[PDB]
Amino acid sequence: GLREIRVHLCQRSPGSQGVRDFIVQRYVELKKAHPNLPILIRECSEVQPKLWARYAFGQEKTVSLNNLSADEVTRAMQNVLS
Amino acid sequence: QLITVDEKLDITTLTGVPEEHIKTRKVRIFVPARNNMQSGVNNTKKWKMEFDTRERWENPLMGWASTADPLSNMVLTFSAKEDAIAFAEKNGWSYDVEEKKVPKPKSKSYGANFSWNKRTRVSTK
Amino acid sequence: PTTNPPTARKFIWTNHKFNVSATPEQYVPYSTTRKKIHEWVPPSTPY
Amino acid sequence: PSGEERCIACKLCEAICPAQAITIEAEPRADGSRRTTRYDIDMTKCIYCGFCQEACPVDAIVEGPNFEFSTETHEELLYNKEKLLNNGDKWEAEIAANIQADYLYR
Amino acid sequence: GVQVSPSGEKITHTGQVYDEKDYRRVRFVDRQKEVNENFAIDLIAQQPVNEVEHRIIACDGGGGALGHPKVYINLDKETKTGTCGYCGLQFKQH
Amino acid sequence: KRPTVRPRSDVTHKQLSAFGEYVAEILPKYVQQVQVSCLDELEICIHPDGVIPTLTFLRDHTNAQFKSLADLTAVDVPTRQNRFEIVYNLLSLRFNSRIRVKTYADELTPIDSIVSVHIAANWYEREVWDMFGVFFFNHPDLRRILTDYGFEGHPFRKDFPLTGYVELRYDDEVKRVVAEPVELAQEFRKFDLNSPWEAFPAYRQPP
Amino acid sequence: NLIEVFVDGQSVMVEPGTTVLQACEKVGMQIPRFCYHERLSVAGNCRMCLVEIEKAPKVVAACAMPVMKGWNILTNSEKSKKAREGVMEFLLANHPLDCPICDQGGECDLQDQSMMFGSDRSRFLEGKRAVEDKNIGPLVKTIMTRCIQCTRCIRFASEIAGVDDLGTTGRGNDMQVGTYIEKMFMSELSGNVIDICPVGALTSKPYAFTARPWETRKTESIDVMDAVGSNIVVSTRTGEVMRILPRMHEDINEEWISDKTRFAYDGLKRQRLTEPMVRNEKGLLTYTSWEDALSRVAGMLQNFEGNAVAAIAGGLVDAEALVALKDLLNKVDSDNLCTEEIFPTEGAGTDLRSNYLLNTTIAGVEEADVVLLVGTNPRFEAPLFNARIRKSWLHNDLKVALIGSPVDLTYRYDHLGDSPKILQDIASGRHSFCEVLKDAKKPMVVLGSSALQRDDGAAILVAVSNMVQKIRVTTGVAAEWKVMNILHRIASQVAALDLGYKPGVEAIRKNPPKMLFLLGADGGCITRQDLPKDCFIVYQGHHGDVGAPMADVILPGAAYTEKSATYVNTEGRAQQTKVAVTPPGLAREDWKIIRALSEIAGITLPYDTLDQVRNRLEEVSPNLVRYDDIEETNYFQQASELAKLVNQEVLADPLVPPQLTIKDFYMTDSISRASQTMAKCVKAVT
Amino acid sequence: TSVKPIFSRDLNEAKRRVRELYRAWYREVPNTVHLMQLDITVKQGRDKVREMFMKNAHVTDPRVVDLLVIKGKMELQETIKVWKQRTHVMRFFHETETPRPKDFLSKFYMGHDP
Amino acid sequence: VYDQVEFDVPIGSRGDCYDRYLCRVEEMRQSLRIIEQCLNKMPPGEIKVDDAKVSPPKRAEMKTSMESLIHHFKLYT
Ligand code: SF4
Ligand code: SF4
Ligand code: SF4
Ligand code: SF4
Ligand code: FES
Ligand SMILES: [Zn+2]
Repeated sequence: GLREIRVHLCQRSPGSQGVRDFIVQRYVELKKAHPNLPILIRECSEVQPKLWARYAFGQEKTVSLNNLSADEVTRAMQNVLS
Repeated sequence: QLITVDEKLDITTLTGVPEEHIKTRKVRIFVPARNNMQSGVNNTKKWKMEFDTRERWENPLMGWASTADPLSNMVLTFSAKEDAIAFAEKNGWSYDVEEKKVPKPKSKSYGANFSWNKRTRVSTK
Repeated sequence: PTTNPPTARKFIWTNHKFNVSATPEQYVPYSTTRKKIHEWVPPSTPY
Repeated sequence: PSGEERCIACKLCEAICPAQAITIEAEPRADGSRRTTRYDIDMTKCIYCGFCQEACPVDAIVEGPNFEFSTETHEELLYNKEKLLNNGDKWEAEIAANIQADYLYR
Repeated sequence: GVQVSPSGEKITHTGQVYDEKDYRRVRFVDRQKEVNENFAIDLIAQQPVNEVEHRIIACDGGGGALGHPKVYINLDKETKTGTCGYCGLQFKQH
Repeated sequence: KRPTVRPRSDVTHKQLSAFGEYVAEILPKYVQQVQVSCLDELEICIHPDGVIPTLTFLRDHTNAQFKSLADLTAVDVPTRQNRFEIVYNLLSLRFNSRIRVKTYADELTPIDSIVSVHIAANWYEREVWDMFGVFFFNHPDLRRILTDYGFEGHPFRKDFPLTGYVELRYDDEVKRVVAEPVELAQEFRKFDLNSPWEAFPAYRQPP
Repeated sequence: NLIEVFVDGQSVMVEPGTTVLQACEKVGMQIPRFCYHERLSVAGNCRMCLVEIEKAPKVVAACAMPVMKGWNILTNSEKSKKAREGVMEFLLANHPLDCPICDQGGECDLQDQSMMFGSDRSRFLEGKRAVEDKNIGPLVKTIMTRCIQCTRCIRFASEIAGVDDLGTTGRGNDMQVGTYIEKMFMSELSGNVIDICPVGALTSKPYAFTARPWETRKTESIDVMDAVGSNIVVSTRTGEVMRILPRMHEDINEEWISDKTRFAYDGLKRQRLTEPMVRNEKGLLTYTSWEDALSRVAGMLQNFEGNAVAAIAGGLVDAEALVALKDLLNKVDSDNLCTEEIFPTEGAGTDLRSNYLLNTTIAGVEEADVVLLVGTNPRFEAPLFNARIRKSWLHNDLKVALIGSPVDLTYRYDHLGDSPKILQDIASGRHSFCEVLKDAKKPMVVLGSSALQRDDGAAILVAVSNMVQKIRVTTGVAAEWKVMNILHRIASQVAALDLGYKPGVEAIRKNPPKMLFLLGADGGCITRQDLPKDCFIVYQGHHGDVGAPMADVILPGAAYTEKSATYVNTEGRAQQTKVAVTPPGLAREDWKIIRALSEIAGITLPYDTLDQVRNRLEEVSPNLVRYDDIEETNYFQQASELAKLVNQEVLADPLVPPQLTIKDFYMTDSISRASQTMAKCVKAVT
Repeated sequence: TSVKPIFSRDLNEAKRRVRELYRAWYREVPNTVHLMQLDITVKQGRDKVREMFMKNAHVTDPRVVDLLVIKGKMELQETIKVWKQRTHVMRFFHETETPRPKDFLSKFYMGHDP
Repeated sequence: VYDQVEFDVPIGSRGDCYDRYLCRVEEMRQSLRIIEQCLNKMPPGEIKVDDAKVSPPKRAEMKTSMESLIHHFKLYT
């Protein structure tokens, strides 16, 4: 049972290019489809683009999105939303 | 003769302090901002090392203020952040910095006070 | 004093006192100040 | 002579006492004036130097002649404001003349 | 003059009191609590209000020397007096 | 002339400068930062790898005869790699003069001793090793002299605080005289005194 | 464009419209000062800034003179030192001998400048002068036989606070400085003339007679009274706070802070909390120890779970407590973490830092060209923002406009009205302000959460985003510039919204829970009647007026002087305090409290140390350990497109910020409710 | 990196000296608890010895090791040539000190240390 | 001023405690040979150099004037 999603990225950096693309591309779709969910973007500087999701009982998963593109972003998002 | 050792220096043993007073002590490397009351700038020249504070209670007998820690009043001077950091990481403490807050430059066109179109025009003299 | 008496002033101890080492009128230390930090005086009624 | 104290919490005695003996805590006074609430000394630390009666611009505190105040415990020597006031109201019949003689030299 | 609290402890000249529940008042047992009876506030209130003609007046504190440094006071405010910070005395204008 | 100022003469500031040039051209090695103070004194900074040569020279060479080691001392400045400054204040009689030798050093960088020449150092070096932490080779007896025989640390540094870490007291439970950690009664007041407004515009330091 | 100088031989490159003094600063040599303060106008009253100018005989005043190419300056020369000697002889001719009494005893610029640059005695065998003293307020104790007549107060007032009541009355030695009547100079910024008057003429009444500087151990911290981030110097004495001072941050507070944050240091001594206070059988509150309290609460938590556990946070609480509570209720499988504040969230909500912040650095308000305010009284909430606006409107020929009641401000402006329908009117472009904006560049639109705290908040926010799209298509700007701006008041709010909370109480009104953790929430937005009767509530805070009397268990935490916690202003800045004192009695730090609670309830976290918790923050949200570094964002266009989907619309009744009488400026949080000084401020206002 | 050595060149020579010193202390302790009329057991003494050795086992630098060796040798001189007394020698065991509670809850309930 | 007055230095040839003792006594005597002249030539004048940034001033001025009071304050904090 999923509970919350958050993304960490690094604006103005290569490793974050695919993530920024996905966000300017389709995030709108996710957030209009299921808007009763926490989806939190956070962009620092000098970090490893990653994704932290959290299930009901507190356990949580961390995955990477470094050197990736919108397709991989979408597919990882799906695999974790599952 | 000489050596090829690229290890980071640590003399916490020779120093002579216990684990408690070496580890749990968070050091702060800063520059003492001016006492706004004054307008003096021969204090914001150095780089000072201080420690975090600790228990500071009141004696029951008379009312003085005591301390369990000796270091509370150990303030050290330096002329450079790099050297201060070297000393700190050498003695083994955990250092945290407070970077330099420097003033800006400004253009004080005095005559502007007595202007015609502007809003700076003061009503006093 | 009979030819150089002092200044005739009040608020001066008239009856001098011998040393007060261990007598029951000796001296002790204390604080001359109030309480720095006040506190909360909870109420006296259940809800 | 009007009964009023002389200390006004100028703290010179504290900032000059080589031993850091003195402890002061000042406050206002309900009548508006400025005064103390805590002027404590530790006569175990006081080296009996003279700096406090040199600095006090009002001659309030004056290290005096009495040298017979030996005791039997280490708490009859942490004098406070009231003990000092009593010692003043006691010995003031001598310090006046002593100073009236000595001040010119200084 | 001194007053007293419920528990008999001589109130100081600055409101210091050990309430009934404080354990720091054993040192008094079989002993006494040193206090001065002459309260500066009353001893200065009793004093007379000085009167002068020169609106501004210089105060030293008694002796030429031996008192508080020369402070000059104004007295044009006829609503009330003019006090001297060091000595507590108070002057009034004629 | 003015009453409240000493006379800044020329004889000394010239003679000692000549002697500084002398020693410099004699020991272009084992030397750096010679200087004369504004108050008639000579300082000579040197690498620690030339201490004994310099001292032997100054003790023996007729023109110096710096015989009596009036003092040996240390100083600690932590804003540099080589943080300790070892100091020798020397005196010569024939020429009625004094001199100051300096050499930098560091914890974890011992020094060469001089006991072969000035036996006075046999104890100043013990002092140094006890207090600061600077070590000396070729020294027969090197042990804590001032502090306790179990004391640990290096107090005269600028980090080992004033009060120290441990206090003492007797505890009838064991009848000994044990050492416990410092829990003072009054706190060491530290008065902020350094006033900003610059008084000496000649010893300034620009950014 | 550059210009050259040769000081003491030493060379320098500067700009035109410059000053001798700024040049000597560039070099390092500090020049004396009595009538100069970089954050003020200029004058030549004091006449201590004098120097010598080689190749020209006459001296000048380095506070006004602009440097001419080729000048050799001479600071420590004969004529200069003689000028200073004479000038200080003059000043000290009459400055009475109140140095001891003078609370500005060890910080007196004049003391120091006499000891150093002046002389060693006075050739004045004559009489002095004095002057009547004025009542000016219950904060600023006025002695006025010490004013050297520098005019700092006058200029500071007439420029920053727009007061225009102070001034000089007379000529000659008989001159005075102060209103001609017994008026009161009370204002949100009254309380900096203290720091500005170099002498002890305008002293602070509370601090006065209490202590002196050198005794103190000046620690450094920040403010929480507002969400600005005012760097502060907290002065201690024998283990106690004695005074608060500003600390120079050239962006946020710029050597100026608020009456509230500098005189609410007393509220940390009254109505405090020092022991675990638990209900009794009757219902009274008895003292007891952490053993009892935490055993109780954990034995109950081990039984309660789901969504019947609810955490509320107020203001003045720290990101550490927030994150620990988040992780704990997570490991317990609950999500009702909310704040006593409201923040309309429909649409996007709390998902993009481009929202719920100041996309535009407060600094950029100096470079902006038109400003719009949406129902806010920044004069009372976050004033320093108002002071940046003041200096902007003063210098860079600004244009400001507002929506809201007719408010008592320092400047004048254009008043649109009191109905947000004006916003859609603009978005269409049927209002002169529309053309004004479409003409002028780099506009700015700020909106205070004091309105979002209303009911029809998300709809007005949507209309605002619409207006923003319109303005952006009208004029030429990029996301490198920004337009929209949100301005909160509470501090913890932004840290919570970044940790992903439920900013409201809708969750509570929906699911009446059993266990209620609440922190620092002396806001009383909730009580017993809005819940079942068999509840169990735990107030973890540091002041009791509202939340505690309705409590089953009461725990003490600490205040903003005693916990090395982070905090965040309304522009993503991350400022950490530094533990300046240790708290009273039994009270402990919040995250320690919560880690202990977890260890008892068998939910042990991996958090044994503040540093481990800092790493936890680095995981959860990265920009909360980036100390003193902002993190821009640009996805607001996406957020606005998203909000555009929503069709909710506003009401018709007008809007108001609930602080109009300066009275309301005080008595916001526990501290300003408690302080026995704010009472005097209010009773003097009225 | 390129630095100057002290009394040695590598951890291995440092350690041979260290082992010599261990031998000294091990062969010494009995003389101490027999001259100064102590109470503790020879085994407890040797335990303290090996503990004071193990508590410097995060070391790499031969210079550090050698300075520690020098100080140990000084102390051994001090002891065998009896200057330290019962007190000077039992000042190690913290015999009048409650073991600093490492239980986070202990620290919580007792004081302020994190 | 030790360059002004006369005082003969004693020395010993052997280097024994006896010679040292005798040196100490002879210095005891030459010290009086000095004190005589110190007395018979002590001039009038001041005691503390009149540079009030270094040595505190007299109390009468400390009380009447101002700059002297400031210097008093600074010297003593
Ligand atoms: S006489 Fe005693 S109390 Fe006074 S300054 Fe000297 S040491 Fe301090
Ligand atoms: S110097 Fe005199 S007046 Fe000043 S604080 Fe001390 S006792 Fe009081
Ligand atoms: S401002 Fe205060 S300290 Fe400075 S000269 Fe005036 S009275 Fe003295
Ligand atoms: S009151 Fe203070 S700030 Fe105002 S003119 Fe006088 S000295 Fe300057
Ligand atoms: S600073 Fe130039 S006259 Fe005041
Ligand atoms: Zn008077």
